[PDB]
Amino acid sequence: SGRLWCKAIFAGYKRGLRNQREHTALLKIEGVYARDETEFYLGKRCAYVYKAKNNTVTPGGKPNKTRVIWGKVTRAHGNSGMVRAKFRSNLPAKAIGHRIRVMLYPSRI
Amino acid sequence: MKASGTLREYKVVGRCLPTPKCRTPPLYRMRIFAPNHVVAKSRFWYFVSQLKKMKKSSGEIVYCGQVFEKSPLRVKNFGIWLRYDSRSGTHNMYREYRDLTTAGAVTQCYRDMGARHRARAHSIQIMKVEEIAASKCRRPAVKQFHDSKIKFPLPHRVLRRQHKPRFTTKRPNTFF
Amino acid sequence: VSPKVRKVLQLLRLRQIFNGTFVKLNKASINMLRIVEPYIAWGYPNLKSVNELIYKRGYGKINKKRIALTDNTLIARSLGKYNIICMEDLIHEIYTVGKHFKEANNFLWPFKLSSPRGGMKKKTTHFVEGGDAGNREDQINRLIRRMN
Amino acid sequence: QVLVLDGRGHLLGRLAAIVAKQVLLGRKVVVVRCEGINISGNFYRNKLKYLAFLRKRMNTNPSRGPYHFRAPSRIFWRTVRGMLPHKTKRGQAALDRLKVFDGIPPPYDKKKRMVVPAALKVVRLKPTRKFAYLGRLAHEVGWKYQAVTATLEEKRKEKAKIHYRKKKQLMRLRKQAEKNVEKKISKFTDVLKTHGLLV
Amino acid sequence: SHRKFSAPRHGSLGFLPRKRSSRHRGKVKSFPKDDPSKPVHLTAFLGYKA
Amino acid sequence: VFRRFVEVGRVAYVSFGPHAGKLVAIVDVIDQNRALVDGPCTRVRRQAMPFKCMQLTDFILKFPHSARQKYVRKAWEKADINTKWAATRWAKKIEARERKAKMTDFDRYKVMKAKKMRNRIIKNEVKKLQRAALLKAS
Amino acid sequence: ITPGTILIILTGRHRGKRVVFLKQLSSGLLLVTGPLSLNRVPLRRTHQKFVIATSTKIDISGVKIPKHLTDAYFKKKKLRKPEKEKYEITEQRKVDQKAVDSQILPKIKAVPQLQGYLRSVFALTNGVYPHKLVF
RNA sequence: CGGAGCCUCGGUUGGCCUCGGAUAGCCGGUCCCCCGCCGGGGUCCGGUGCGGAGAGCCCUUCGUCCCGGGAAACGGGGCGGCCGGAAAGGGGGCCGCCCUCUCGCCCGUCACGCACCGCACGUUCGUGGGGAACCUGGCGCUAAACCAUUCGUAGACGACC
RNA sequence: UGGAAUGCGAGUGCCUAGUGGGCCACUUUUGGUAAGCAGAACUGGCGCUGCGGGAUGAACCGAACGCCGGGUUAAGGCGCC
Ligand SMILES: [Mg+2]
Ligand SMILES: [Mg+2]
Ligand SMILES: [Mg+2]
Ligand SMILES: [Mg+2]
Ligand SMILES: [Mg+2]
Ligand SMILES: [Mg+2]
Ligand SMILES: [Mg+2]
Ligand SMILES: [Mg+2]
Ligand SMILES: [Mg+2]
Ligand SMILES: [Mg+2]
Ligand SMILES: [Mg+2]
Repeated sequence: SGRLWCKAIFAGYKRGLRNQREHTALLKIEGVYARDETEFYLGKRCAYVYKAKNNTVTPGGKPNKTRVIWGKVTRAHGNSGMVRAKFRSNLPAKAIGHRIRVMLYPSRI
Repeated sequence: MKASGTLREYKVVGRCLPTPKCRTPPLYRMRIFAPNHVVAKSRFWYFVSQLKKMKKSSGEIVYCGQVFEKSPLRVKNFGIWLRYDSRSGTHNMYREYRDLTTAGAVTQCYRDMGARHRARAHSIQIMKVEEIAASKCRRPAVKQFHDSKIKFPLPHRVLRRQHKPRFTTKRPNTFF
Repeated sequence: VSPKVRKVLQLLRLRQIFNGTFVKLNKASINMLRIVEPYIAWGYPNLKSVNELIYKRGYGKINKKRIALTDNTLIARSLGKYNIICMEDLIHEIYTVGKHFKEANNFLWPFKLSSPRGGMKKKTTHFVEGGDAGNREDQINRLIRRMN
Repeated sequence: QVLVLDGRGHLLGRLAAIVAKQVLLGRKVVVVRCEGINISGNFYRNKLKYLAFLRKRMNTNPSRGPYHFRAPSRIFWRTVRGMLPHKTKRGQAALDRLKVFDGIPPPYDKKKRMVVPAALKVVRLKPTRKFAYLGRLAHEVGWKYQAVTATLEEKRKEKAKIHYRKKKQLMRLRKQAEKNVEKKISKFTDVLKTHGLLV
Repeated sequence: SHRKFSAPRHGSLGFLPRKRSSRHRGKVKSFPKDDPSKPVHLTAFLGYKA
Repeated sequence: VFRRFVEVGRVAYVSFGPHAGKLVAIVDVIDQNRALVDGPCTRVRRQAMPFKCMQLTDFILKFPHSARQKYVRKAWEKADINTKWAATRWAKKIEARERKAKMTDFDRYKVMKAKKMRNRIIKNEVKKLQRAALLKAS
Repeated sequence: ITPGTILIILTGRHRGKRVVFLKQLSSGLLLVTGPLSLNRVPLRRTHQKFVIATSTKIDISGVKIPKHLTDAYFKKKKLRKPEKEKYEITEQRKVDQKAVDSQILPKIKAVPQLQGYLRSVFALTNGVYPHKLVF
């Protein structure tokens, strides 16, 4: 067993300077620091994974405190490897600067 | 005119529109250094207007075409005669450049005239461009490359890949 | 917009930003284009531009409505009396400025183009100044590809 | 986990900008030898800049700020604080992810220090330009522990030299060992050379 | 406007705040700088104002 | 202190640009920033090249400044620069890099096994050598 | 993804296990085998979008896969609960596992160290980024 | 100091245990020569687009079984002591032990394990932090602070002596 | 051969509120040393109007507004905030 996802940081939301578009998240991925290295990740699944107080069901498992908001990478962002991600619900602002998981599927290689 | 990108040399031929008095007006030609042809034709009408009782309405462009460099793979010294307006007058200058294409030497002129004199390209009128032999050059910066046994190192080679890696364990080396 | 420019832009039917129209050139129309020079980018379109414009963004003005030209019958019913009965006849009348350019062209609704993909240089100055306004001759085609 | 940086030979502002962004993205950063930091411009004009800063004080109660920290670590810390949204919870949390030190106290003395080539003076300054030392600057605006930091930094370097000599001793043995077992590891060495891990 | 006639301010701002001391027994804020060449000796003492 | 010089015939390694990874010879110097380089035997047309993208090697061909491509190729063959380059430690390190960059997932697994065993044999020997030197002191 | 290609499974209980591709079924799902004796993955269906195809291949050109191994063969059989109900490996499945494995396995062992590769599991580690490495 | 659990808080999903530094110069050997309390200088030899490379290194995990081949044998795992650490101090190495294994590593032979019938929150750090309790063994401890009273070196009251 | 181009459906009648302090900018312009001063012409603005940029701002630059998703832009920008 071992890790099967790439380490990403929830950098912030899509924004100008004084307007915030919370439906899109800007993700920084480890080792991706050019716009041309982001092509592998486009369309990949993203998962903000966290813990809460009340137990919740787990697919293929028994209830625990883990929770996840799913999303996927939609496009690159800027010249330095950032990608825009969209989630089934807008990410909470408390998650900025914290881990976002980037999966290896849907695989295109 | 905005000296956008590398300029090109254009050969522009125009004339007065034929009239009953003169059924065949004489033809005039100009060497135009411009970004594209649409600009090239515009500057032609600006120059011939200054020299002749002519303008776009009472004349036509007979030929606009790019003049290609004849020896793009050979080093040459260029002499450029130009006049420009400063904040407080008009001046004539003679400048020299070392390049492979005459249009490259002219592009160097605009970037250089902007750097050393804050001259925007709308104030610069390139009068003449000639290829000059090494014996006839006047500028010490150009003449020092007329040396058959030229040699020199590259001291203090600055690191240009300064964010790959952004954080590193070893300090860079400037000697090579 | 100054009163004279505003009237000339309505006569060209460019009542909205990034609206497009064909104009057949002559002393009457070239002098109108000079008045609205700061407000327009224009040039000479090639055959491919006329094709892609009318195919992707071609809408007829039928009964004062904007109808997508999804069928040849739409052209034939309105312009058939001038023997324009298919998209190719409509493209031919526009491109060659046929005898019925006026009718075939006014039949087309002003083309609603998108913002130029890749940006502009400077909308506030002429093309020859490194901007966008005025006559850029055949360079209009590069703009049309990025907006069509 | 924690990005440890060496403050020696780095330009104050450039390092802070990179360090400020790292802690906003959630990374823990430790900067050591803040007295080794450099500032472009001659020393005197940099001293004047801080003496002007010292004049800024609430005329009616100087105890109410601004507070003029004299340690090179705190001067750098306040510089990084100037590149953060430090009046929001997000900015203060980022500011808590940075630790700043004069010299190299434990446990960072026995850990590898990274540099930031984009903030290195040798990379960013023409060699003819003058520059200032944050340590000399700080010492001359009221910092009181320049001599002690140097005295303790002199003891650490003597210990580091002993450690290095031991590392060189162990590498000399390693190269000798690779020669003694050259026959027993030949097959495994071709695998590495085949795939570039050994040139 | 400027005050008509000059005069020194009353009191020294270097002794602020003018508050009750936190310590009843006077604290030695600075001992003499040690000189390693002198013989071992003490540098302070306590007495009572008779 | 300087050992390598921008001079006519100097062979440089192109590090970045359209021709990155190739060898060219300095045919002439245009100005402080550009040279006229030629790569007849390495598939580079005669052209202007900034000194920034170059890296001087130790080879120096002999031909007159601005000599046309026939004689630049001629000198390249005489000095056999292509084999001399590939025999340098500089060239070998480039090859070692791209072998490792193109390693397959299975190849990565085989290296881990070979590395794992080689690292154990060496470490065991180093322990014995450490013990050996201890007795000499004792 | 060509027959005999080694795929890395990304999801399910078998995630990270390297398996052997056999063929694509009529529904577009892939047929793979562990083989069961190397990584404990049986004749199993998997989705192509949820695997990473490596560059390592074996020639199973001469392997005869049974024609009754179809989508309907692998489709789950519903189990009714009124306690639970447990899936039971049918005897036909075990027979089919040996039929296919007995041919593929010798071909695996021809390639040196390949069997050990199929026993190992894929994982991402420090400094290893998927976009950089060839599979 | 040496058991089950129950609440609650979160984040995380291998480790790098270190010369000093120069940058118009560096790094490693060589000690054969000169100095010093094994280290410094010189000479000599090697590397220098750093390969004694952070563009790096270390670790690498499916488990077990049978029997072979390489590698170990100076070996792995497990209770007593001595050097060593203070800027914000080491669950490192080493000497003994009575023990405990020839399995750990690499390549093979031989089969097995819920093979849960395509699918998410998997995979550590984790005997994590904090809180109540319940045990269950051993070795240990039996204080102060504030009020009240008194003082007047203090004092609007508090405070202070 | 509805006799230039272009565009556009027009004509017409009753009843009618509020307003009748304005102010700002390019150009032109009177008085004044000048004024964020007083007085004019033209157009456009603010007033009545949000929105992106000019850190901040009635008027500047861009652009005008039903409630949304995706894409692209303007004027402006891209060390960090
Ligand atoms: Mg784009
Ligand atoms: Mg304007
Ligand atoms: Mg003080
Ligand atoms: Mg006075
Ligand atoms: Mg967890
Ligand atoms: Mg006024
Ligand atoms: Mg009002
Ligand atoms: Mg209005
Ligand atoms: Mg408005
Ligand atoms: Mg401003
Ligand atoms: Mg939008």
